[PDB]
Amino acid sequence: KGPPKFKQRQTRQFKSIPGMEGLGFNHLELHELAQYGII
Amino acid sequence: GPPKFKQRQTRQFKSDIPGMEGLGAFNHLELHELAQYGII
Amino acid sequence: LTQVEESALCLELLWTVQEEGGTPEQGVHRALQRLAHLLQADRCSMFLCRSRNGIPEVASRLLDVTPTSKFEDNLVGPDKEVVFPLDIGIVGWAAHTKKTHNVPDVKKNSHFSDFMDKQTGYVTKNLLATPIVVGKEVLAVIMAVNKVNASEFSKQDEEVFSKYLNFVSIILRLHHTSYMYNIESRRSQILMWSANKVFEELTDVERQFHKALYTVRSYLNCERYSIGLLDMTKEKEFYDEWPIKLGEVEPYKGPKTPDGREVNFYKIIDYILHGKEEIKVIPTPPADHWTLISGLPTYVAENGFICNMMNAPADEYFTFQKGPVDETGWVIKNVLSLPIVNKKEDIVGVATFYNRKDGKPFDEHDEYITETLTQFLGWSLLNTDTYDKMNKLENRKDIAQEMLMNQTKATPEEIKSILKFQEKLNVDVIDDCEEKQLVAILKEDLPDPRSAELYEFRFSDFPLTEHGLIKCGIRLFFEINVVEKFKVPVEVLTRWMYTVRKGYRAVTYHNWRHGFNVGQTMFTLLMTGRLKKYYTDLEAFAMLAAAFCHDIDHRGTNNLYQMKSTSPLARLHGSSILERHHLEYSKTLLQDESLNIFQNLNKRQFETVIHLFEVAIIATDLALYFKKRTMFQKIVDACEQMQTEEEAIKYVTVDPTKKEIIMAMMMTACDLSAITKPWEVQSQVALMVANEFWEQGDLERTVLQQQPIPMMDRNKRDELPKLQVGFIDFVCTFVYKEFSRFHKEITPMLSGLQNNRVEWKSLADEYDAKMKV
Amino acid sequence: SELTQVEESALCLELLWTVQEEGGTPEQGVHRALQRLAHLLQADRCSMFLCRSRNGIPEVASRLLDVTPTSKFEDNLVGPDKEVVFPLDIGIVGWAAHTKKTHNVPDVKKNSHFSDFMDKQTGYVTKNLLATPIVVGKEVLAVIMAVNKVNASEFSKQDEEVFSKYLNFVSIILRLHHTSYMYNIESRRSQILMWSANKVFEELTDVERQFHKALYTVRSYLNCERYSIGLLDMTKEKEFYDEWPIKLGEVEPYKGPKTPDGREVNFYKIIDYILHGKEEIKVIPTPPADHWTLISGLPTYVAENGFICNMMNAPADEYFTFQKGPVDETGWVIKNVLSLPIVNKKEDIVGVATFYNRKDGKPFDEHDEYITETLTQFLGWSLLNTDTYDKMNKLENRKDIAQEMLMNQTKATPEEIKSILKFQEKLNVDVIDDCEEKQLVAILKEDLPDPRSAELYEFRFSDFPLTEHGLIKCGIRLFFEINVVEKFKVPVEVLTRWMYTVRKGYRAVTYHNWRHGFNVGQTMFTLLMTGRLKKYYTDLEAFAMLAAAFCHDIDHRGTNNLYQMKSTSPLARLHGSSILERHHLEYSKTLLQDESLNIFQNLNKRQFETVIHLFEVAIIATDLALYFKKRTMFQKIVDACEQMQTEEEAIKYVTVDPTKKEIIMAMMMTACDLSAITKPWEVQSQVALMVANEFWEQGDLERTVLQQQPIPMMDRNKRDELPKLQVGFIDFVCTFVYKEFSRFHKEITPMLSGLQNNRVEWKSLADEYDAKM
Ligand SMILES: Nc1nc2c(ncn2[C@@H]2O[C@@H]3COP(=O)(O)O[C@H]3[C@H]2O)c(=O)[nH]1
Ligand SMILES: Nc1nc2c(ncn2[C@@H]2O[C@@H]3COP(=O)(O)O[C@H]3[C@H]2O)c(=O)[nH]1
Ligand SMILES: [Mg+2]
Ligand SMILES: [Mg+2]
Ligand SMILES: [Zn+2]
Ligand SMILES: [Zn+2]
Repeated sequence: KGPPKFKQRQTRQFKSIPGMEGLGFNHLELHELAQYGII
Repeated sequence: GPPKFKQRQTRQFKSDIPGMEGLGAFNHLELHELAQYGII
Repeated sequence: LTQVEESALCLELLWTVQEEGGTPEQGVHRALQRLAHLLQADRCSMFLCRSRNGIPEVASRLLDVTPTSKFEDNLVGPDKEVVFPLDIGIVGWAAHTKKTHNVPDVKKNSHFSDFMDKQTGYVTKNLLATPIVVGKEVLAVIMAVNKVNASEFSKQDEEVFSKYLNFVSIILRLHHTSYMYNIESRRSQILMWSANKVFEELTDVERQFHKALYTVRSYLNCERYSIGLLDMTKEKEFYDEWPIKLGEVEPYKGPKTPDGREVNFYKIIDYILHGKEEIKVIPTPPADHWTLISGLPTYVAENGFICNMMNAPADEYFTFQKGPVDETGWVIKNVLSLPIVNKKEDIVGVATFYNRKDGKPFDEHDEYITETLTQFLGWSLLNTDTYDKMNKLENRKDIAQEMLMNQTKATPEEIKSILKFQEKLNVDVIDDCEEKQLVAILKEDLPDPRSAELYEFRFSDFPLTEHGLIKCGIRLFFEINVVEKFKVPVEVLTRWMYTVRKGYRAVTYHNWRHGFNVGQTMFTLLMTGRLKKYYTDLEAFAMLAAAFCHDIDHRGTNNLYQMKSTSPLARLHGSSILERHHLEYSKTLLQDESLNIFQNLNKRQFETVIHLFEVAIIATDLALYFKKRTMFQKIVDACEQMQTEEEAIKYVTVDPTKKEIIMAMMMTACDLSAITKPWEVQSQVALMVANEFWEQGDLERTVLQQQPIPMMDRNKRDELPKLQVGFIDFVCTFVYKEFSRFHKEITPMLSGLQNNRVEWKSLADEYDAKMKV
Repeated sequence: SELTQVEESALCLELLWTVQEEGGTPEQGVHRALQRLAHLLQADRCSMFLCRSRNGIPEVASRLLDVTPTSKFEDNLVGPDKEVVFPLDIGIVGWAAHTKKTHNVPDVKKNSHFSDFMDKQTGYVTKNLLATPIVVGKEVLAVIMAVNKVNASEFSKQDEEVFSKYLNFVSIILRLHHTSYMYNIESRRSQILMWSANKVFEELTDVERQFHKALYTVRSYLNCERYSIGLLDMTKEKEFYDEWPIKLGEVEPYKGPKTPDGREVNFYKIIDYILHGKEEIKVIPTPPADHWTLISGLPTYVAENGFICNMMNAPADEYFTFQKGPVDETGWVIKNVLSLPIVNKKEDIVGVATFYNRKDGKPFDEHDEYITETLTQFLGWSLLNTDTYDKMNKLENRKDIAQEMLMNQTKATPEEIKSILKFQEKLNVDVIDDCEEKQLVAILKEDLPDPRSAELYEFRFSDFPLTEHGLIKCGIRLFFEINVVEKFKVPVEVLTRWMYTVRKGYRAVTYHNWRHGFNVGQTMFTLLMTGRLKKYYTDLEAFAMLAAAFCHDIDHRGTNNLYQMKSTSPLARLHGSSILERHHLEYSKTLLQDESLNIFQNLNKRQFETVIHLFEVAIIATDLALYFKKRTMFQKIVDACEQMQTEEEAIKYVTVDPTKKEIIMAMMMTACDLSAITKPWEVQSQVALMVANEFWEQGDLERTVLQQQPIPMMDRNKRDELPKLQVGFIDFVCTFVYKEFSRFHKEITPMLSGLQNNRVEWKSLADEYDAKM
């Protein structure tokens, strides 16, 4: 005959976050270190 | 002194399974010769 | 009391039981107010019972219940309730024993506590306590005190007491069961949503924890809560331990986790929900942070206890903020702090939940909900560790593959060895010359195909060196005129040929010479065998390129050895292991812009090239050929019955499937072409193949501890010729006879095979003469 | 009527007390309430019909029938096997439950809502009806009816009022039971989610093992007599050689059940959980169509459509052809079935879970569908963990393959070793090495360069008149010179292969090629020997120190750490700090892992741990930032050592503290790494030009691909600033190291002296540039 009526899955319940944007040496030496790529 | 505080619960959810031991083209004469040559 | 007013009053309490919406406190007030008139007593009370930190206690809920007194005055809010431990007071003793208690002369009782007496200024002399008990749990204790005009009370006083606490028990059981259902629904929803957000995707500790804690904010009835994540660095670098080991800096003293790490909160995510909802992520928070102002998060990190605190600023150990902290008037009242633990029991974070929305102190049920949430978050760290390990594996794989191309790719000196622009263009610095000049000079330098016998089926690579084989391969690519048609760069083509040469290992048989022999054989089939008629120029360009790279990076072992040794190749590719490896490496070589001979092709032409590469290289193995022999045989039989040649050409070329089958059989004929060579070449190549098989057999006998088959056994070396006869009669003869029938121009190829069999028969016969005596 | 009211109140009180008997059922209380209502309204056969919801549609079923005064409860109760089920759109009961209002019909024949099925079923005639639904929280629980008033033909208002009054209390008892049942349901659901999360995060495994773990753990909470799960084959696309017969017309195309995305419904595995007896569990791989789960079409229907199928009286259905008799020889008859699909992230059907008849005789309510749907959703989400496990396995295998291929390409071939260890031209021995080790040592020590010649011991050594093969020979000579090959019995062929592989690991970059590594190794040798620093270290430490000095810059790409950070290189993502230094250390240890390259093969395990730690310290120390951080500590060590007037006592002061030895080693490796500044003027000029050229190439490439302006040190357009800039490098970095080493040891005085000479020359070029302006 025919199949009985059945119910569809309730995927609407989980079908679908603030704050996630940022969530994922000597004083004289620093200039010369940046000059030579040491840092 | 500090107040008395509850101890963490780990024994109940600490907790082998049966049935897990096993849960992890050619012709008639060809089946022997394919072996001799390493074809399979 | 007469029976009629008793029945009317019973109906009144019956309608009282049916709340149909409302609060249980009103119904309990009504019964208690009725009881005093039935007991001729005053000041009945309720003492609701809770459990915090596993320690039970009682707290007053209704007080000064006297007949006809308005409810608002009798109800005691959470700000003015008094709490008794079960070892203090007759209420505590009754809750402990779960039995009805009635004692006169309370000053002579050993359990009576007078703290409420001095607190309220009221004196009690005769009392009656009876806890409401359901399911081994005491919900409330009902108290009736100070009988008027009499002492010692009465037995019928206790009888009507029990008969009205039956109504009280009905109301309290209803409310408690509804409350338990609500908290269980909240817990199930918390688990469900946390699971959904964890299984959304793979992320680190911070993002996963933030998603899980933000989604479930509606089910944690807390005004504010936060999570602080400790540093997980177990050991320090050598140079950071140099100042400590030298004694120049005093060793760290202070808070420490049970594993021994220093208590350093690297980030603290605050969820403020009481007014406007905000989420604040503070990396490396200061010690003045409102969560960290008290020592409770540090205490939890040091100890790992689930800390419940009611009236936290009233404590003396923890320096909780007595006044408002964020200048919004919000004041800490109740605190609950739990640790989140790694499988190895390390404390990863501390989750602190501040004062409850209802205003009541945290009881056993909120501890249950939050403990389940923190247990789930602790278990969820497998996904974070797997994410980190995935990133490490991917980076290491990319690094290893990059250092392989630098090693495999031909150096510019090797390119200049073939395309000698310098000695003939006087540029010597940059390849700024026109492609026409490069094509011309390479055409002069490359050897003549006719003199080298590159067009014949008898071609042997024995006289030539491997550099000569590279030059002959570039000449073969020039002969099909695909370099000018598809605008193949000359330097790129030379670099690709040299890289394919360097990709082949130094194994006994499957070296660069085998790859060049297969490529030259397929060039012979296309040109001398006249099999090009079914294929376009682009298809021919792909097949000679796939022919040259069919056995690329062959380790010298069979597919059976890959399966039996459980090599990474076998665990990566299920079937046709080495063929899929060769296809993958050829595609990897073609991905480079400096090596891609198919640079100047459309997307559809490149997709055709890749599909042809797949078909040609996968068809190399003999299992697929042994399975698909019959379909090629049927194609050949169908093409034999045609009256004219162009009808057969159209019949083959209309269906791409038949072209694929013919290409697959051409691959099979090419990788087995060494049989069709003259005897002076076939003998050498057969000894090479046998030596490779014997080396594999030695590997099987030594490593796998298995006895090899007679093909790969050294001790059966004198059985080599007869096996070769079988190898001719079982594998090669079918494809070569079918191709001889298909094209008469391939007749010499098959013919050569027939000769080699004659020789391999004679070498067998001598053995039969040697073993006979 | 005073006695009447007293009796009614007492009877209602007893009816409410009956809920307090633990271990009973609410049906007893409802039955006694029904027998008293009938007595009250003078009626017979009062009935209660419960309400259920299956497949999303509501229905009513029999729970209490033929209730009359003085009637046995057990006879009036109707079991689950005799209950009659009516949909809401049929029957007076259905409309009473639909409207959620009181329905009093005096003549049942005048209503089109009448259903006579119960009249025909038992041969009873019905003429009067009064029906009420029990509605709390906007949900219907049961429908209560009084039928066939014996002494009247009509139910009056007073009768309806008494009806409402008594089923208010009936509603109270039903609300209590319903709240308890829903609490139990949510507790089971939360436990299922909790345990499934425990088992999923326990380990990263495949689909089968993970699903089996989760299902066997939540076994106790499914509350079903038997259930199974059948997993479909997820292979979506066929191989080309398996598609050839389809496209040739040889084999007819498939026609049958198909998964909605388009796949073939092929249950490739079934796991049966038997719970009615012996707790048997079976795994059927490749189950047949005769399997009792698959004998009916329900699992195939669920795979084809993705519905949730709730079936009561399954064998009575005509569509699915369920088994009417016992399924197995053991007596078990399928009664109620609940089948649900498991759904992937892309909404594909992965498995079908089928739950058979409940432990009690009742059918599957909506709450069991709720619980099982939550379980299947959790499994479908954990499919992400399974997919990540497979992707991790593929990544690990691909990384292993790439590393093996790279090691084969990098390792020195036997021909290259034969160019240094000429075993044949001197011993007349075949390729197979059966020679004694001492013979190999003797014949290698005659073919290596003279240490006293070529100034291998001096600070003025220049590699310009030496070819790179000569550099390899000189390095093996250096290893022979510190007397570690015989002391630690390392193999000679292993040492030669290790050094040739180390040379081949260095790329062809302008400055950081193999010559830089050899110069640093040679400078380490001279600092140890000529600089007299060997007195601070043991022979093993000198061995590991030389080996770390040679590999300190292995596989250098010509770009510094800043370019690794800015371009987001895989090295930068894998290693956070000291990117290139950690890469060099990792690759050196990878080279040492192979037994044919393990130069530390024959030493103890503790010695190997010490050697690995020294390797790490020495290689990481070449990061210049670390040198700028620990230079002060080295200065303090030198200042402390300067004050002692005895050499032995300074040696003792350094030796007993391993931290001091490590600090001195780190600056020894830094002093070696910058040794080119101490070379004579021609060598320094050429090497400085090479360094500047490499920096200019890095700057040009940085500008080309990063779109960033290079610093003037790496900018080509500032090439005329090379002299002046160089003096800054002399005044800022190198002078501290060499001045403190000259203070610490007078024998390292020449190095600093050479530096000062260079500082003159780079000044003479600098001032001239100021004259050029
Ligand atoms: N003010 C007040 N005190 C009460 C009431 N009911 C009981 N108490 C007292 O509060 C006390 C708390 O501790 P106990 O158990 O010793 O004894 C209890 C009585 O003495 C009440 O309704 N009002
Ligand atoms: N034999 C019998 N029939 C009943 C009893 N109670 C109700 N019914 C009838 O059963 C019927 C089922 O369908 P309806 O809703 O039309 O109406 C119901 C009544 O007419 C009972 O106690 N015994
Ligand atoms: Mg091959
Ligand atoms: Mg370096
Ligand atoms: Zn091949
Ligand atoms: Zn260096």
